[PDB]
Formats: sequence, structure tokens, C-alpha cells
Amino acid sequence: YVAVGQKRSTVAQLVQTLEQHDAMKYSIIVAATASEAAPLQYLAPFTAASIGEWFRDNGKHALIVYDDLSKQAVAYRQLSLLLRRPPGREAYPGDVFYLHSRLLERAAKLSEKEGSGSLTALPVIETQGGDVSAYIPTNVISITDGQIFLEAELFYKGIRPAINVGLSVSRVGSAAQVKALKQVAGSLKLFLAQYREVAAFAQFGSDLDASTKQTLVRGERLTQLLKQNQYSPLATEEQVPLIYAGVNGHLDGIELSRIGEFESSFLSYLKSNHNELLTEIREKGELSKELLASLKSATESFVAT
Amino acid sequence: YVAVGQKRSTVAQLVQTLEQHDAMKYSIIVAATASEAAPLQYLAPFTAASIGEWFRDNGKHALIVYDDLSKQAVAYRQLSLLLRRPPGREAYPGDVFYLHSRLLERAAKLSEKEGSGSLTALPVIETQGGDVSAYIPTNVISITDGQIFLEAELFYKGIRPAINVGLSVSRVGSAAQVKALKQVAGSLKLFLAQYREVAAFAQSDLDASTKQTLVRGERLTQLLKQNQYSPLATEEQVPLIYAGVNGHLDGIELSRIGEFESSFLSYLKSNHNELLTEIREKGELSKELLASLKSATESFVAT
Amino acid sequence: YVAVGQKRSTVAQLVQTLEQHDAMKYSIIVAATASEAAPLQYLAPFTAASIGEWFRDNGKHALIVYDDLSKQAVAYRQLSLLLRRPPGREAYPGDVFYLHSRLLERAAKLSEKEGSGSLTALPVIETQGGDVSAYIPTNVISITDGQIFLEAELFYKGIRPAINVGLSVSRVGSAAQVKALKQVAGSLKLFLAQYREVAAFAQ
Amino acid sequence: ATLKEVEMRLKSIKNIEKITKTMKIVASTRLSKAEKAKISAKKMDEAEQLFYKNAETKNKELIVAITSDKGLCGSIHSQLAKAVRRHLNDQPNADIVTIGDKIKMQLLRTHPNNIKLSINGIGKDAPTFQESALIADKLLSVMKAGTYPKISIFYNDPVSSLSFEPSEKPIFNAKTIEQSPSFGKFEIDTDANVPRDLFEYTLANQMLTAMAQGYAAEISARRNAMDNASKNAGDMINRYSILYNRTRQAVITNELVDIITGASS
Amino acid sequence: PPSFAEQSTSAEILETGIKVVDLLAPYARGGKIGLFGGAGVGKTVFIQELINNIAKAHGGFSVFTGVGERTREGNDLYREMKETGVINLEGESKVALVFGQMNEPPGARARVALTGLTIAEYFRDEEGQDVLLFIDNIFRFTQAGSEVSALLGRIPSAVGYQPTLATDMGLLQERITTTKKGSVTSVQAVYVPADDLTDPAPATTFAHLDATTVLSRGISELGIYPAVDPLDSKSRLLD
Amino acid sequence: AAVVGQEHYDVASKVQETLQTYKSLQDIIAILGMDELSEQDKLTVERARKIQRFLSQPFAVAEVFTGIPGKLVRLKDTVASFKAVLEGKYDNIPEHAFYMVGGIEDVVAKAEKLAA
Amino acid sequence: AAVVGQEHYDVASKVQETLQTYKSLQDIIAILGMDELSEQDKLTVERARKIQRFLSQPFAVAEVFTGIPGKLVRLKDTVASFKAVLEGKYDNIPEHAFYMVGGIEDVVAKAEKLAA
Amino acid sequence: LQFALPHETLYSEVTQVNLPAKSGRIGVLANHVPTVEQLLPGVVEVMEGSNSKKFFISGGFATVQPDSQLCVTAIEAPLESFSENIKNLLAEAKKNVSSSREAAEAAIQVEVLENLQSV
Amino acid sequence: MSYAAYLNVAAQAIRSTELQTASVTNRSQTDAFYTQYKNASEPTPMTK
Repeated sequence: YVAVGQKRSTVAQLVQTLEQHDAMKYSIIVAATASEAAPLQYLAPFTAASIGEWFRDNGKHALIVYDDLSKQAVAYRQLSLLLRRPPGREAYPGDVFYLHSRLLERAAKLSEKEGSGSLTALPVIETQGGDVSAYIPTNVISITDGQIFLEAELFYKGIRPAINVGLSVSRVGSAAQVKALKQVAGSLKLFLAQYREVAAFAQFGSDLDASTKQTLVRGERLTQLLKQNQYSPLATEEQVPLIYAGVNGHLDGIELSRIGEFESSFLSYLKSNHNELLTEIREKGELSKELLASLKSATESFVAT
Repeated sequence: YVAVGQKRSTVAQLVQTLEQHDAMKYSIIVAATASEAAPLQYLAPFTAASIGEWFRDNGKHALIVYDDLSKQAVAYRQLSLLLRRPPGREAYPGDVFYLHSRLLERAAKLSEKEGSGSLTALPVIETQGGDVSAYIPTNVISITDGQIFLEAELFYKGIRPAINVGLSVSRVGSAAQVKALKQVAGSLKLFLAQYREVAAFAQSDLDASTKQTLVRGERLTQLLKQNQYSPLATEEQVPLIYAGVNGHLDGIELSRIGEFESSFLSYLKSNHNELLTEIREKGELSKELLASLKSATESFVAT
Repeated sequence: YVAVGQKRSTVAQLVQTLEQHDAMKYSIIVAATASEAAPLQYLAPFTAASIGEWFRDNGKHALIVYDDLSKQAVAYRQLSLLLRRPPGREAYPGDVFYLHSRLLERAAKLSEKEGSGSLTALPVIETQGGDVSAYIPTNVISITDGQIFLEAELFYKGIRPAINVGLSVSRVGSAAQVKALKQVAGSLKLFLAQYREVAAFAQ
Repeated sequence: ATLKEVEMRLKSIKNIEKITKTMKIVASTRLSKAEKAKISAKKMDEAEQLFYKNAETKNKELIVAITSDKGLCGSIHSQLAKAVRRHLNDQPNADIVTIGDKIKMQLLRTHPNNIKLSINGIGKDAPTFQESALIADKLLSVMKAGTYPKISIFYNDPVSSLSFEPSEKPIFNAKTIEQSPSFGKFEIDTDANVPRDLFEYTLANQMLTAMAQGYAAEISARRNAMDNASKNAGDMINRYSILYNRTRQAVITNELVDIITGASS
Repeated sequence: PPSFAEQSTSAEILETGIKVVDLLAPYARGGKIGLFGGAGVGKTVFIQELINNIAKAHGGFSVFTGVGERTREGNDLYREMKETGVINLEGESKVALVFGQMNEPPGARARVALTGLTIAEYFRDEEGQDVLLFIDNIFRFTQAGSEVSALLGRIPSAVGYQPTLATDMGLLQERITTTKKGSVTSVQAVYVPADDLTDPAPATTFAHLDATTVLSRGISELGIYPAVDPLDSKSRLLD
Repeated sequence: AAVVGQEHYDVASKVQETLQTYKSLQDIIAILGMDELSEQDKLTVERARKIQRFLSQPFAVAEVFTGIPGKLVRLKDTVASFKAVLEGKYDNIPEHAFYMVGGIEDVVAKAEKLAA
Repeated sequence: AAVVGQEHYDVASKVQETLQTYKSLQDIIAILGMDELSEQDKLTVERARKIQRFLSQPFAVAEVFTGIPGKLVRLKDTVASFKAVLEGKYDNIPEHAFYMVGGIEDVVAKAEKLAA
Repeated sequence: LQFALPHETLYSEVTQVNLPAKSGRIGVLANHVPTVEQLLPGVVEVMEGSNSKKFFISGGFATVQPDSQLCVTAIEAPLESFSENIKNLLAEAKKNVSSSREAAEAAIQVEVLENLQSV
Repeated sequence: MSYAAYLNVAAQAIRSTELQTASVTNRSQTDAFYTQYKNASEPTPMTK
């Protein structure tokens, strides 16, 4: 985890949480806090990239979080203006793009001959006023294999993570999804789009038919089913049956405020009873035809309370 | 035709196009293609300007197309910045106006004492997302005597030439029109003005007045579509614009206005070549000629 | 009355109407009209400041009027750009605040120990299409002790003086006002300031 | 507040103001057309109902609600649905048939198991007797109309152009008609089902008049509403125009500075 | 510019003889009038009317200055003036013409306004008259002053204008005024960039105008001549 | 929730959703006004406009600007107060009552004062 | 026309007019629904939507994204199918049948496979 | 005043009205007995001293009032200056439909039609 | 049709190339639909 331009206490507050979760034994924080020299800030991501390049080179897989490049560039701007190199756009240096491109390319998934080690990058970038068309974001946006857009509007109306499905992509796509998740997530992302579609046409407040009301009911419940509390990552086999219940429309006759309680009450029951499925999904990662059956049965069962 | 910073293959093809219409024999192409030193791209229009004036100064008439001034300004810019002359708005030098004023002020109609020769100017200016406030378009618009205004919207509608009529003006105007065409069209800008104002009414319960206005407009707009490379002789325009304005197309459906023009003109040629001849020769319309055309039209529209 | 960037004609008539009401006898006018040098138009409010300052010092009361600071600021942008200091927001030098701050800070009320003289700045900002949020106005509002935002939309409807209530505020006078009126105008402010958002939900 | 945005933002409002101003003028002509059908129906209400004035007929309740399927016309449906609930207090268990969806949607949310039948495809053109008879017929059909102790039609009455009025009016049935105080004055030959017909045809006729009045009250509302939309988007356009020029302006200065600074070095 | 001493203490109407003007948008004597509108509105006819009427009714000459002139229109004007006989090659003229066209370089276009103004200022001081000075177009004077600044390598102000923009106007406008000897009144054509009354140029200009005269297409189309808009053309001397 | 606790946590979120919705509609209400909103929407707005006015508080230090002597509400006080409003337990009160007063008790006070 | 023939040029122009109209009407569709339309228009829109979809196509390369097999279409097959679509000889088939398929064969194939 | 179609309302003072009642034709007059009767699908006529003007009609209600005003209400309606082949070709399709709830409606057409033929 | 409508078949057999200019041709075309409603949920759709 690379801390760039963060205040120290904020890096503290964070390593605490990592420890509160016994997560520190497998992490390395690299800190170039707010007060440190511009050169250290600019450098950190590079030094860090190397620290985790060790893992990739040696058959293992690291994960590098650059939090955040907007500041690295602020600082890299600072070296240059003071070294007196003439400035680019918004006073940045001319190759502020090269800056990031060469870092981010250092993330890769090596071939068998080279040990199959990977390095995976989650850079962070902070915008202003939602503008993604400002210099740096634009730069990095086109450097990476996709983005997750978070939005304030989404947040305050209760979608948390405030991911913007509309705009978020992974360009690798399904290649990196688990087969089981893939199977029951067939078309969800496109559907969720169609959902915003019908919900925009809903603003006309002109009567709906059985087709639009239908997809509205499901989209609303799907939306709600993806909401998630901070600090609670879920196992795949917890995720899978949730998604399956939503997609195949077993949630569609259930009150919206109650979908909260559905989630945990469902999982509680699946662990209790059909644990043999949950453990297959996990072990196998792929819903065989009979496993779809057991799951199908299992869900219906429970929805009738 | 002053070609500025165009792909040579384009120019080549523009040549291969005038030779295909036997127009080369009276045309001059000054070529300053994409890949040539900026000075040449800066110079070409003045260079060609002086070529035109030859004709102007010698009692003859040229017309000169600058394709385009946008790219000339871009060139001038390159030179200046490199010479480290101080930049202003969009990094153009102060005298970028003076650049274009000098160019276009050279175009004129000279007085009898000067051989009465003339030079007409068709500068091309390329907007970006339609921005007439853009630095260069501002300068140039404020030098010229008007604009012919194009829009891809009108273009995808199929209205070609894609001329925005409401936005196009010629400050010279009236004074420069085949009196005959100006005779059957003082109404045309009128009709198409009112058709632009009742346009959104094209979507169930309209009164016969504003119904009618939509009836002319569609037909009229249709009448001003014109396939490329087929420009019409005046004596070939005035009949169509006559039958239009004076309401002889309101009966006809909107898709047939295509084949209407073709068949009208070829019929007028065989059965009324004499009226056409008078228009082409006299350049004006007799009270008799107006009843001539009227009669020949009502005959073709009935048939 | 400082007359910063005004016309020679405007000032004449403004003196005329001050003599027409006799108020000349008790007033000093300093003017640096739109023709005069940039550093004159810049130095004008300051020198007026000292002129007024004399009264505030010798135990009397003076009312200075800076008409306007926006034209003063503009003269400064002049010099500052000819002296080739970098342009900030709206091409203004980074110190355009300090210009007005260090000026207004002189309009002031003194303690009983220093004669209790007083000097009352009435600067004038002039906005652009009604814009309060602009870089000069903000600077001056973040300097002064409140503002009397005069809105054009009201003035076009014949409301004079067109004081927008929910955008004007006295910051330190609601304890300086004549008792009598404060008694008889209980809360009148936010009455009218929240009366405006209501009548603007009727049509 | 970028320039790209503000531009297109300002466009889509101009495009809205256009539509709303078309709407207004279109309603103006449509209200002229539905003005003549509100004089020809409120007159046939005269000849009909006068018989009832002379034989003064005084009245499981059947409430019929009338509006349209169309929105974009202010509180037509909103405040008619309220007078229908005001009267639906005194009989919580009274059956409703709704004509037009917007009213059905309104009541469906508040007396959800009161309504037994619903009609649609209405407030598009001026209503005709042909409809007014088919609804009257189906009210006789599935709804078991005559077999009701009481029937009242609820409609928006047009008081002026600027204002309308939620209104009620009584339908009387076969028994009420015979039993009316002065029925005796009328030498109506008891020659087979004679009050029945008068009812069956006072249900269609009364219904028509209501619909004519309801529609012509709605058209007025649509007109007035669309009118205010044009005023607002009008005022909005003005604001964004001012904001546009600011952004433009700064775009020029901030863009320029980038060059000046690059240039001094 | 005439010192604070030589100043007019009272504002005063200049009679023009035009009903619309005098009644609705009356002119300042030694004042400045922003004239608005392009072609198709008889601008030059109206200008000539004032040159004639200021000469005939009062008894003072006029100076027409062409700043950033389109040369075509200089040839038109000059001919039209002869044709209307405000210029009289054989007898006497009422107007001096000072042209400074587009094709001329930025220095030229900046100074012409003064070139003309100087001429007008002679008839107010030497011959003590009430002179008309026309400026077409006061905006392009601004424009020109910007180019000079850029070429002189000075840092552009806000929206790329000359840092000098205010004082530049001042120097010009402050010579156009009433003295005890006489008066120079000015009618100045005003173009408005991107239709933005908040753009530095018009902004700074309006700072000197005392009355606008807005001719209008709508007014000419209704057959009304002069094509002055009775509602828009507002005078800040109608108190 | 780990700090303020599930309820204060939730009274918060739900308040924000309400306000964020009001915000989303600012445009339709600006052009079409209220009559074009649905039923659920319509309520949220009247509620949000109440929550909004209720978030305003007289300050003792700012007394020379309100006139009303300033109030200090407590944390437990505030949460309950807002929760009640979000359960619509006050819907029947003129929006003005919520403006510039202390806790929920002050609302019922001012509303009785004005209903006279 | 000189390069591709008239028919090709005419189809190509009409497809364009269609979509241009459909684009122009998206104002009136938002505001006054699909309800408030001329009958020719209602059909133009019906046809434009069918056309939008027939312009998409599964790439072979992008199988990782659609899981749908790559379909390649012959230029004559393109023009013929659009021609057909344009004259209404397909007005009955549902919108989804044109989406992510190859030639008009595939439109019919899908139409039935789904109606099953 | 008192004789209305829903789309078009007609008459106002009257000296003799002829109507096609429930049971056979009747004639209201200067003072008449207050009565209601179903109006059968047939011809009608107004009077103003010696003025002959006959209409056809669909049917409806008549109502002679105590205050003496006669009110006549029908749906659709000049005499032969209104309604032969228009009738004929329709009569064909009418009789055809009868042989078919749906054909019951055609029964209504035969009687209404046959009546109109006589005019 | 009915009795309620009796005189709307006697007026629509008696409708069926003269007066039918807008007025009557349109008085003849009605675009209504009814639907019965049960325990919220409906019944089915049909032309009036």
C-alpha cells in the first residue's frame, strides 16, 4: 500500500485497521507522507513497484495500491517547476504522462518460463467536481485496463460502494471472474444498464406496462443486493447464491427495506443446511448442472420463508 | 483554388475531378500540402492572391477559393512561436487578424478607370463543434461580406447542400442576383423564415394556416437539395423556384419532388425552349413571360 | 469621496449636486479619473485614507467612500502586469487582496484612550451579470464588515434602493443601530429574506 | 461547471422550452375545439335533467372517477383523487370504476381494494357518446349498475380557464325514479320498463357531460401548466446563459496563462 | 483631456431633430452615444441625418472616423455622402472623413480614432462649436489596441485584452466632452463580442456611454423609419 | 456505527437519502414544479424541506442576527428528534415550525404558537 | 453512387435519414412519451430501433466479452438485409432479434428461437 | 333551447311537434299533458304556424313538462336533404351480418334501416 | 348499441359520403379499453 501525500496519522489510522484485521502480516505500507520532500513523494510509487516486483519475479503475486497518483504528479510538478524545467499544461511537466505510464506498465502477469508471478495494480486518482476530463485522470484512464468510478451522488442515496456501473469497466472482463460467479452473473451488467434506462423513462411518470414495471422491480432489488458494508468482504460462495437469487428473480417479491435482512438470513440458512453446496462452489468454482439444481431448490425453499 | 495543408492525394483527386469536368483549362491550383514547410503554407494564399489580381488588374474576373484559412493561421502560428514572437489568445501572434485582413481586403470590384476587373473570394473556415466565437472564425467572419453556413445535422437529414439558411447572409445580397431569380424568390426567404418558426409543430392538430406553412416548407427545402457536381443554369433554376414559390408543388407528394425537377426541365426544354431562352437572354421576366411560365407549369402539373 | 476610475464629467456633476445640497463645506473629494495614470488611480484611495485618517486621529469622525475598489483593483492589475508579475485568477496578481485589506483596515473605531476617533469605509464593488462569487468581490467581502448587495432584477422592477435582503448583511451594526428602530423592527431581516423564497414558489 | 457541460446543459433546456411552448399553443387550439363540445353537452344536460327538476328525485355505493391517462397538466388528478377520498371517508367500502389511469394510479395507492373495474385510452380526443354508452353499458354489464343503492360520478368541473373544480353529481336509478315525489304529474304510460330506460340513458348522458367538462377542464390545465414551464425554462435559460459566458471567458484566460508561463521560461 | 477646471457643471441635452431620439433617448451635449445594429437598418442614412441636423439646427460640423473599416463600405459611404450632398465637392461639406481600414497594421488602426478626434477638437476650441465625432467601430479600436499590446510583448490581461484597456479608453473618451468654448458629442458604433455584455470590451465601453441608440430589424420590417427601437434605445439623460 | 452506533448511523443515512432525493429533483421542480412529482416523491420533498429547516439552529453568539436567544441541542436529543420526523411522526406540522428552533420539543411549541 | 452503385448509396442514405429522424425525435419521446406521435413517425422510430441493433455484430476477437461466436457478414448480404428492413418487409420481428447477430438469416433464426 | 343532440343542439317557441314515441306516433300541442316516452328510431317534425320541417333520428327520450316546455333528446340526425345507395349498400351488409351477441346487433340494423327506406 | 347505446347503433348504422367530414367519421371511432380488477391484480384486457 503506497501512501502518497497522505497525512501521517491517516497512515497510522490505517495500519491500525490492517492489524485489527490481522492483515498486516502480508502487507507492506510504503509512506511518503504530506510533509516529506517532494522527491520522496514522487519516488515512493517507483520504489514500491520494485518491492512488489520481487514477488512477481519470484513466483508470487503482489497487489500494489497507489494512493494516489494525483498527488505524485502534484509533487513531480514541484521538482520540475523548481528545477526550472519549463511547464506543460496546468503547470505540470511535459511528460507527466510518461511518469505514470512507466510505473503502471511495471504491473504484469509473467509467463510460465518466467515463474508465472503476477503484479496487479490498483492506482487511485482523485478528481474535482466529477470532471474526468482534466489532465491527469485522462492520462491514467487510458493507461489502465479499466476503471471503477465512484460517485458522491450515488453515495448519499445509499449505494455503497458508490460504484458507477454505467462507467466502470474491467477490460480483462470475465477472464478473471470465478466460473461460478460468471455463470450466474450472465448479463447482469448490461441488464443493470437497461435498468437505468427504464428508470430514466420512469421520470415521465406516465403509466408503466408489465414489461417495464417488471425490469424496474428487478433492477431495484439488484441495485440493493449489491450494497455492502465497509470491512466485510464476502467469500465467493456467499456471493454466488445471493447473485443467483437476484438474477433468477427469487427476490422480486420481497420488500425493498427487507432485502437487507434477506442477505444474512439467507447465508445463515445455507451454512446451516446446504453447507455441502457452499463447499462445492468453493472447492470447484463452477456450478455443475446438478449444483444449479440443488441451489435452485435451496433458494425457492427459503423464499417461502 | 488555394489548397492549404491538404493531403496531396486529395489535391491530386481534386485535379482529377476538374479535368473530368473540363474545368482545369481555366483554373489554377496553388498547392501547399500537409507536409510542406510552414512558410509555404503561410505564403500560398498571398502568392495565389497576386495571381488573381493579374486578372483583376487586366479588366478580367477571377474568383479565388482559400481551402483553408484555418490551416494558414495554424501555419503562421508555427512560424511565430518558433521565432519566439510573443503569443496571445490560443498562441496566435497579435497580427493574425492583420494577416487575414490584408489577404481578403485585396479582393474587389475595381472602378471603370481601373479596367473594371474584379476578384471574388471564397475563404473556407473550419469551425470546431460549431464555434463561431473561436478565435480565428471571429476575425474572419468580421472581415467577410457574409457566410455560407454548413451543418452536419442538416447534412444527415439529407439536405445537400447542407446550407443553414437562417445563418447564411451575403451583405452584398440583392445587388448581385440575376434579376430574374431575384424576381421569383423575394418570397423564398420569406416562406423559409416562417417555416423555420412553425417547424416544431411537425408533431397532429394544426390549423389550416400553419398547416399550409409546413406544406410549402418541406417541398421548398426538398427543391434545394442538389446532387453534387450538377450545378444548374439560371434559366434552369427560375422555373423550379417559380413552380415552388407560387404553390404548384403543394399538390405533389414530397418524395416525387425528386423526379419532378428532372421531368419538368426536360419537358420545358422540348416544349418551351423559347421561354427558357428569353430568361437566359433577357435576364428578366416580362408580364407575358410570367403568364408563359405559369401556363407551361399549370400544364405540366396537370399532366 | 474618492473617485477611482470615474469620468471627469461624472465628478463635476457629483460636486455640483454636493454643492447644490451644501454638503461641500463639510466634504473633501479626491479624484483620479479614467484618463489619469494607473498608479494615480491606484494611489488615490490610500492618500484619501490618510486625509480621512487625520480626523479619526484628532478625536473626530470621518466617512470615506471608495468609489470604486473594482476600478482600483483594475489599475493595479495594470502596473502588476507591466511589471511582469504572474497573473492569478482573472489575470489578477496574487496580492490584490492585500491591496484592499491593507486599505480598509484603516477605517476604524478607536478606544477611549486614543480620543475615540472613527473612520467609515464605504467601498463600492461593481459586479458582472450579478456575480457575487467573483474573485475580486469575495476578496473585498472577506475584508469588509458586511455588504449591501444591490440586485438589478429588483431595480428593473422599480424597487429602489434595490437591496437584496438575503444577500446583504451588516456584521457589526445590529448592536450599533439606534435603539428605537431595533425595537420596532423585530427580526424584520430574515422575515423578508425568507419571504423571498416563499413568494418564489407561488407562480 | 466545465464549458463542455454548461453548453449542452443550456441546449437541452432551450430544447425543452421549445417543446413546452409548442404544448401551450397546441392546447390553445384544442381548448377551442373542446369548448364547443362543452356547450353542446351542457345543453343536452338541460333538456334531460329538467324532467328531474319537476319530479324532484332524491337519492353498496358506486363512485365513478373521471380523468385521463395524461400527466403534464398540474393537479387535475391529484386534487380530484382527494375529493374522492374526502367522500370515501363516509363510506370506506364503496366500489369505484375509474376512467383514465392517472386517477386509478392515485386511488390504487390509498383505497387499493375498493376498485373493481378500470377503463383507459380516454383524454386524447374529445369524448363521444359512443364511448359514454359503452362505459355505461359495461357499468350495467360487469358492475351490476342498477342493483346499486346509490351512484355518483366524480369529475373536474371547469370554473374558468385558469381554475377548475373537483365536482360530484348524482345518478338516480329505476326505483328512485318511480319513487320520486312528483313522478305522478307525468302521465308516463307504465307501458313496459319505462323508468329503467330513463336510468340507462341518464347514466350514459350524465357520464358524457362529466367527461366533456372533465376533458375541457384538463385541456385548460395542460395549457396553463405548459405555459409556466415555458416561463421557467425561459428564466433558467437566462441564468445558464450568464454562467456560459463566465465559463467561456475564464476558459480563455486560464488557457492563455498556460501559454504565457510556458513562454517566459 | 480638458482639465477638471474646464468642466461642464451641468448635463445637457443635445437636440438632434429626430423624434424618437429627442423624446425617448435624448443625446448628451458633449456626451457619448452607443449606436447599435448592423446593416439593413439604414445606419449610414441615420448618421448622415445627424451630420445634417447638427449642422443645420445647431451650426456645428461632423467628423466621421472609420476605425477598422471594411474598405468596400468606405467607398460606399464616400459615394453615398456625395450622393446625399452632405459632402459637396463644388460647394461646402459638413463632414471630414478619416478612414483607417482593416488592411492597415495594428498601430494605424489604434491611432485613427485620435487622428479624427483631434480634427473634431479643433472645431470645439478654435471655432467654439457643437461638433459631431463619429466612431465606427469603437470596438475595433479596442481590438487594435490589443494587437499592439501583444506585438509589444506585454502580458495580456483578462480574456486576452491589453492590460492597458481602461486607461486606453479613458485617454480617448476623456477628450470627447463639453468645454466652456463648446462641445464634442460622439456617436460610436458598438459591436458586442459573442453577444456578451460582460466581455471586457463592451463592459469598459459602456462605462463611458450616456445613451444607447439601438436601431432594429424588427422596426424596419414594420416599415418604421428611422428603424430606432423605441423601447431599447435608452438615454441615461432622460431624468 | 462502531462509534456512533447503529441508530445514529441509520438516522443519518436515511436523512441524507431524503436530502439527496430532494436534490435530484431540484430540476423538475424548477421547471414543472411539484404537481408533476409522483406521490412518494412528493412526500420526500415536503419531508426533506422539513429536515432541511430543522438542521438550522439559533446560535447564542449570532443572537444579534436572529434576535431569538440561541439554543444548544444534545446528541441523543438530535438523533431522536430526526428519527421521529423520518418516521413521519410530524408530517402534519407547517414546514415553518422546523425553522430556527432547538430540539423536537421546540417544534411542537412554535407550531402551537402559530396555530394561534 | 459512382463507386458502390445507386442502390447501395440509396440504402445507405435512407438508413442514415432514418436514424437522424429517430435522433431528432428523442426530445418528444422523453417529454411526451412515444404516445404523442404521427403514425409515419411511430414507424420510423420502430424501424430506427430495429436498425440500430442490426448495426452491432459479434466480433470474433471479442468472444471473451460476449461469449457469442464471431459472425462475419458479406457486403452484398449487408445491403440486401438493410434494404429489406427499410421497406418494412420485417416490421413484425421484435427488436432483440436484430441485436448481436450476423445477416438477416440470423435475424429470422433468433426471432423464432426466442418465440420458442 | 329544448331539442338536443350531444354534438349538435337544435331548436328553441313551437306550435306543434310530432314525435315517434314508444307506443306509436304522437303529437304535442299548445297545452299538452306532461309525459315521458322513449323515442323510437323514426322521423320527427317542428311547427311555427304552418312551417313543415322533418328530421330523422336515432331514438331517445321526449319529456313534456308541467311548465309546458317539451324536451326532446336523441343522438344523431334536414329530411331527404340528409340521407339511397348510401342506404342500399349498407342494407346489404346489414342483412348479411344478421345470420352470424354480434348478429343480435344486426337485428337492430334491419328495423332501423327498413324504417329509413320509407322517406 | 344497448339502450344506453340503442340510439348509438341506430345512430351508427344510421351513421353509415357526406356529413362525415371529421365530425361523424370520428364520432364513430372510439379507442377505449376496459379491464376488470380483482383481489390489486387485474383480470384481462379487451376493447370497449
